Amino acid sequence: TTCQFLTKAVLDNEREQLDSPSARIVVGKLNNVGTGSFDVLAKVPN
Amino acid sequence: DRLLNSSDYTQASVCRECGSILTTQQSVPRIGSISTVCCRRCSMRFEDAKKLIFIDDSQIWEDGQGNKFVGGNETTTVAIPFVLKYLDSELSAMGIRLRYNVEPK
Amino acid sequence: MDISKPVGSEITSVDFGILTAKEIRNLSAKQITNPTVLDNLGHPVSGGLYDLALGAFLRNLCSTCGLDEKFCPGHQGHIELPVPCYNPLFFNQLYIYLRASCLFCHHFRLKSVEVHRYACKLRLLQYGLIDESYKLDEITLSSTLLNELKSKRSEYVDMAIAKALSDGRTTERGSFTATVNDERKKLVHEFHKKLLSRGKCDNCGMFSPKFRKDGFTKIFETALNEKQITNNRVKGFIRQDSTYILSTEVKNILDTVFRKEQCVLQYVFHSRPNLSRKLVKADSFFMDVLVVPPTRFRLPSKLGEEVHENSQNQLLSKVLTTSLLIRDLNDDLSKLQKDKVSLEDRRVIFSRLMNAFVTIQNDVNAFIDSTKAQGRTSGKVPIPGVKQALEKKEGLFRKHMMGKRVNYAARSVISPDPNIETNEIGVPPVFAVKLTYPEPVTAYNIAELRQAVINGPDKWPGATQIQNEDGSLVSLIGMSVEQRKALANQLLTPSSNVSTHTLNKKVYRHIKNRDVVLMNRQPTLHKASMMGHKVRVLPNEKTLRLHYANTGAYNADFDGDEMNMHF
Amino acid sequence: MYKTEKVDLALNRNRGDPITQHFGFGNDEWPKEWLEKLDEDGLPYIGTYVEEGDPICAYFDDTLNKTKIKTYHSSEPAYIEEVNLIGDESNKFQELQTVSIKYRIRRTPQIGDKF
Amino acid sequence: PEDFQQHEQIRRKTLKEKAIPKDQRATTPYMTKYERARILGTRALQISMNAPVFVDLEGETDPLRIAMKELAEKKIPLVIRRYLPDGSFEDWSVEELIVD
Amino acid sequence: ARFIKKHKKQVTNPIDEKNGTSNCIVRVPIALYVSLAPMYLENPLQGVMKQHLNPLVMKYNNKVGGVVLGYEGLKILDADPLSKEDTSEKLIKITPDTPFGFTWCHVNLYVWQPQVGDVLEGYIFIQSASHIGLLIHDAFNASIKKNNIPVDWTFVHGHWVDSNGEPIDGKLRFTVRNVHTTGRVVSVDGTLI
Amino acid sequence: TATTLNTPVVIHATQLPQHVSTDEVLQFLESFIDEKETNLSSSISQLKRIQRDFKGLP
Amino acid sequence: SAAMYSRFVKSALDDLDKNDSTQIGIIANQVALPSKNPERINDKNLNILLDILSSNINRIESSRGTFLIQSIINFEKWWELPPHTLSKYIYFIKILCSSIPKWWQDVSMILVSCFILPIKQTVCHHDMLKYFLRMIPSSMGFIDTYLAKFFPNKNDTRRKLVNYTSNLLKLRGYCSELGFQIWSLLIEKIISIDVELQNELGIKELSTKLDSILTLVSTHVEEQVTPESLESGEGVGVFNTLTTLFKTHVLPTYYTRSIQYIMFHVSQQQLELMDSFLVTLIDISFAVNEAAEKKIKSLQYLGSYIARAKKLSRTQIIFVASYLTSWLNRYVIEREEEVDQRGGMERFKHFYAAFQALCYIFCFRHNIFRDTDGNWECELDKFFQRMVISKFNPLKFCNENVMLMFARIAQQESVAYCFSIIENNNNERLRSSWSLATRQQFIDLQSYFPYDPLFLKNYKILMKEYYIEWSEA
Amino acid sequence: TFIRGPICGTDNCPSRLWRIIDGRRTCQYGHVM
Ligand SMILES: [Zn+2]
Ligand SMILES: [Zn+2]
Ligand SMILES: [Zn+2]
Ligand SMILES: [Zn+2]
Repeated sequence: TTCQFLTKAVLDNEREQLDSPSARIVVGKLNNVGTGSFDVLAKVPN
Repeated sequence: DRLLNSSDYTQASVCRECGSILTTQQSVPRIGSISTVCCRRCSMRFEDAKKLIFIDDSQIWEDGQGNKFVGGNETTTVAIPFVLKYLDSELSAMGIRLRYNVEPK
Repeated sequence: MDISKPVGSEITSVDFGILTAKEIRNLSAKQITNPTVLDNLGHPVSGGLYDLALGAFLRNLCSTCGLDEKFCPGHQGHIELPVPCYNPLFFNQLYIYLRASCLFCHHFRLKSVEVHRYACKLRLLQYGLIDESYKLDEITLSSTLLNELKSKRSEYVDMAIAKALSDGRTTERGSFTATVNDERKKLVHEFHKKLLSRGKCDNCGMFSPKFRKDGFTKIFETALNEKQITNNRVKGFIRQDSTYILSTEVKNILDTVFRKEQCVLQYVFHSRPNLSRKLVKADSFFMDVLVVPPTRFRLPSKLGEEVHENSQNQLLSKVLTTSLLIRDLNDDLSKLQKDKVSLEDRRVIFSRLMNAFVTIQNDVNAFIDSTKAQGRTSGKVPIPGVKQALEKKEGLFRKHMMGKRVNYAARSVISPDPNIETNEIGVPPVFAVKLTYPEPVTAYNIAELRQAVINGPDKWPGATQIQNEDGSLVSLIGMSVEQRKALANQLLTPSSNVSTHTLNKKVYRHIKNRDVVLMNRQPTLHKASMMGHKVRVLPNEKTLRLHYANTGAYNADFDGDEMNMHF
Repeated sequence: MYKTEKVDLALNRNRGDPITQHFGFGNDEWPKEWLEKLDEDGLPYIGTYVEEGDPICAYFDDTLNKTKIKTYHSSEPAYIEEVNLIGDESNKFQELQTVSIKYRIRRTPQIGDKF
Repeated sequence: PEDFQQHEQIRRKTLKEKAIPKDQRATTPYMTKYERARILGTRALQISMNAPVFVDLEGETDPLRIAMKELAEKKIPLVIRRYLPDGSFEDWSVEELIVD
Repeated sequence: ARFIKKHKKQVTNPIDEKNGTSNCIVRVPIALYVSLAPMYLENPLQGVMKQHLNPLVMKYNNKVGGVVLGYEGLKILDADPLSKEDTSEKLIKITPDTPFGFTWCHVNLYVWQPQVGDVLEGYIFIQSASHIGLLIHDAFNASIKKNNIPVDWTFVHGHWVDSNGEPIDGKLRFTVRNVHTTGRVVSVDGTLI
Repeated sequence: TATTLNTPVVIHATQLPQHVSTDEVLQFLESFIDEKETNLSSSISQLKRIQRDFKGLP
Repeated sequence: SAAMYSRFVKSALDDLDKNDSTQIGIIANQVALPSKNPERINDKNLNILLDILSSNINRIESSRGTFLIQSIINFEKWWELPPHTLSKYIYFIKILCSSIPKWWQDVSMILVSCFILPIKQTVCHHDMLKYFLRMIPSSMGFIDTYLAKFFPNKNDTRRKLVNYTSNLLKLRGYCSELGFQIWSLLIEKIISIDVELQNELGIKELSTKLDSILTLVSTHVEEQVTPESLESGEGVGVFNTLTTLFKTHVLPTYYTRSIQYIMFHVSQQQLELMDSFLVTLIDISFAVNEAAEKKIKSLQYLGSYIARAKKLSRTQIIFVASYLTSWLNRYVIEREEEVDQRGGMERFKHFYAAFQALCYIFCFRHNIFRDTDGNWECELDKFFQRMVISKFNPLKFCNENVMLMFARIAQQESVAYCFSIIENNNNERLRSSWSLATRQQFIDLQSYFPYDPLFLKNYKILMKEYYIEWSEA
Repeated sequence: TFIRGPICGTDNCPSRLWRIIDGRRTCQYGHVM
């Protein structure tokens, strides 16, 4: 019930921390599941 | 890719300062100068800014109509689904404001 | 999405809030005031809904940025509402606080001590301190005692938050889990129940007239009852040291109550600590302006050959007419003295004003909302307002996020084949020649891609275009063999430009046996109805060929059922 | 398979209006490849093979001072079977405004056909 | 301005205290099936854009296959940062993880 | 109650001795968040230099509020917060979508930051009846508009003449009226009153 | 023009700028010019002119 | 009139200090008109307007003044104005960009765009570019991009192309610092020259185009590079940047017919230029880091060059032979043992590549390798045979037509006898293995000779002094 | 394949736009944008 939950969010001055799968799809953020559950770094010499 | 790439992937401007993706525009520059990306919310009408130190040249921008503005230069681009812009637009019709916190500051 | 256009900035959270009429006026690209949208030559009417400051429209260039219908993002403008309106989203909450108010001392009619006890609890819950909010209730040792009680509860909350911050248990940003959110919601409900449960004001002892509503956002004020007027003048000495009621009266009442009861409201309206330090204002429940969304979100439609107006514009222009009309009522209203001037016109002016407020309020309701609009000409069925557009049919989430129309990819009837591998898919050349990966050109593949470009759009395995380092595309379609051979020899030339020096060209090739696609048969009820297969291009085929070992997964029958191939 | 399409360039005109568009060719300069599909009347020769994008109709538009062309839209190629001139009643005088074109599409039975 | 610097140093310090001592690591010494796939894809991406390559190509033209080869010889200069659910993390080098 | 006014020219540039001009050369430490292309994965410092720093040289930069002359002591901040500032092996986080890295860096910038009010000296290279054109440190453009030159100064066909009837030449001392920075190259507006 | 390839995403001064003596400006110009030996070429050319002026010349 | 107009403007300026702005705008609009419209402000009045504006430019440096200024910068065909009036326009522009550097951006853009005009008609444009590049060195940035932006397209008229290069060369000669970027631009046109000519080997067009362009470039370079200019000059600069662009563009793309003759030709101006090119080629063809295909392309270049370049000295040639036999003798001594081991004959691409080049060199210049005695330099008689009978069996893997011609000639000179090894080779063929997926690119790479004869009318004639046709050898 | 309109988005034409259904739009020398 989109507008109801929205009304509730506004009146709470809520922050969407963007952790749920739904929220991340909304904002275009890579999902928190899966191959996304860790970071990759490169070992560089010199 | 599907949401990402098919879906409506869009590089869009945000104001890092007010966190909006709806109040940015390209400046309209004098001929010879280059256009920059500015926030209509975070900047003063030129007159009002004078009416309150010296004001640097890089801090003034203009629109097509011709009004001069001071400030609003804290913009970048973020990758969002286009439909987000539509949702934000509809919400502001209803008097509702989304504020995106962008990093790095 | 292009791997050679990286993005540095990243959105990390979103904050919900309310646009103030000050913000809107400042950001606005144009104030819209004309109901009329086009002129006799089909150009945008200036100051109308297609005004070019709101963005490029058709041929015309945007007057704000100067960009064409393609690169102009659109800009918002605003309408000036000549008289405040309730924001239809929030009218119920407004109703609660209005009813709860004491129109005499301007606190809530609930005793200050109780209200403070709620403020203490909610404040503790901003930091996730659930145990502490119950301990707060454990505090007890007539108006002199109460302020010491209030005071000692207050010093407990501070001590608890301080202690909680020093050890691990919270940050200044608060702590917000489900169990916390549950306790918070209960309290706010309990608080609201207690607000409306009071008759006589616990603080000054007076009775305020009761407020009643509509389903169409109108507020009536029922004058005082006999026992209650008697009770009120008895308290007359201590204070010495039905009807429609306008939205402006309501706003004034709440404005003052929100000043006085600010402490509690500061926590009722913030689930997290309010670092921003903004006051909670009554205005938040009202609109003095409407944001006109950019022209690109309000374009006309073409139903085949005939062109139809945008329905959101039809609604906005009704706001515009009423607006002009009220600005005229307001003009004749000032051309009273009536210092002279005979009273009754007072009744007629009010009659016209009530009329205006009601119908603008209806048009707003209808948009947020056609529900809040009076059913039209009994029949027709209502025209959807913005609320219904966002919520209508299956809704944005289900129709354009869960599910989407898609671009690259193919569909075909499937046919059985025992001669391909159980992990392959037999691809007809008709597909193989039209589907390209964008392949980046490198030392290791320059031979291959040279040949593809030479082969062209129509000989498989070939290519349909080349992306240059400056992002531009070159079509291989109209081309001769020599022109193609030329482009094929410049695939790997160095950079003559520092800005694009990190990029290489891309060849939009036809796909081949090295490749992987995603096969899909609907309904897709488990993940094995969407698997990755290795490509095997098969000459002379017109359908997709699939080994039997896969029917189980896809639930495929070979009775003319179709599959999708995604690349 | 047979498909019948109705081309009716009285579709826009506001009721017994002056006639803007008449089947045939104008004297301005127009492709000429057009005559491969179309006879002098602006109707297609019977029997003609016709694939997506080809002309199936040519008329002269007065408001444009140009000779324009209704094109064939199916992605499946076909042949022209019957071209019917649907004249109008209300006593003659009126020139040609309505035509029916019947396309013939070959179906050698394909993969995916049901038996 | 002086104190934003301080703020950043605190953020980054606590992040590392999540991101943790090498000798206090506690997760699986095996490379996960997820880590493997992403390591391959990402290293393949870098190969496609002229990353210095640490192995003999021997005629290979598929950058994924080149990555696989690099993985086999443990010459992939990537590090996996594993996040525990409180946001603290362990850094594991591709070479040190047991691959299978 | 609100401070965007933290874009106010705070140069302060000191007056000199044995001399009379303002020293505007300054050394400012910066942090900068930059991309590293995959081709530089074995030469990250080289890459940061060729991609980001080198293009800043001898151009005005809005953030340091002057012209960048050059840079010293580039350092990459290891994404591994547990390593010693010593080691030459560092981590740079890779974009999810692309093969590019992004890291923070520290470097030192040398900046010529003439603020308004400062006293500079220029070498005269042009004299019309409309302005005097100078070159500061034989590098940066200056210009004194016709009515920033004192009223009793006269012109001829040409070349200017001062209060006492003698022509001006070579080195001239002026004060900064405004610094134009948005054009192709920096340009100083100077006054003599 | 400016992309993520040639332009920092953001720049911040970490301290107040410190003024430098002429002797320092000269020592810096010296080494910076040496270390860096098309846009860069025409720029060290200009730096070369500035270091000339700081030694007093034409 | 004469003095009436002097009033009109003098009024207009007063009126501008009051902000009415009408009078000015009337004037501006009058000057903005097209070169064609009779109603455009005439010379005499323009003389006046200009000299008045120049005399106190500060009166105009305002938002109100912008439009007027824009209208004068945008004055059509100003270079076409009569002497005296032209002079006043120039002095005005000079004055303007001095008190207001901002406008230099607008003025120079129009200037560069005029580079499509003939040399005789540009003096004023260059005079102005020279002036302001000097006084505003920072401009070199955007004005360089102009050099890019306004380059005529390949389709555009030849006179446009030939002009716009004539000017760029002229520009080069007073703004050296842009020199590299310039040469990079011309070369990168480079690619269009590569386009012109190979495929064809309309087409009649590209011939005379590409022909007019190269003949120009090379004659300008013949002048730019000279011994005097090499010791104290920027001759060195030109060679360098042309050699760099050869390594980055010509060699790789590496199927160009237009274009590698710039290096063929400058090379042979002076003995050291040749030396630098040879050693440069040698470098690229035997460097350990470079990709094999690069090494093979260089080796083709190397062999083609030695064969063709007329101005080469006997000893520079023997130098290349001495390098190749030396490098070859080592290969066979250190590697022959690897043939009967696991792998294919492709492992030895590089060997054949070098042996080809040397054979090729012997075809064109065998008459030189006989010293006074009648003996062979580098023991070519004894040397060739050794390779021919080696396990690499060069004769089978190198270009077929060269190996054949080498056979013919070598046999004739009592230098080597290959013809039985050839017989054996294509017999074994009818009845030492290499994939053919990758075996073809090699056969392709070994077929291309970057200095096989030219087919552009003029260039050919110009090259004659620097070229050995097969008939000559 | 012609429509003349929209010159060409390449400043070495402007040569002459036809749109293919795939939306590349193609100019004769062979820019596809
Ligand atoms: Zn903003
Ligand atoms: Zn716009
Ligand atoms: Zn009360
Ligand atoms: Zn084009």
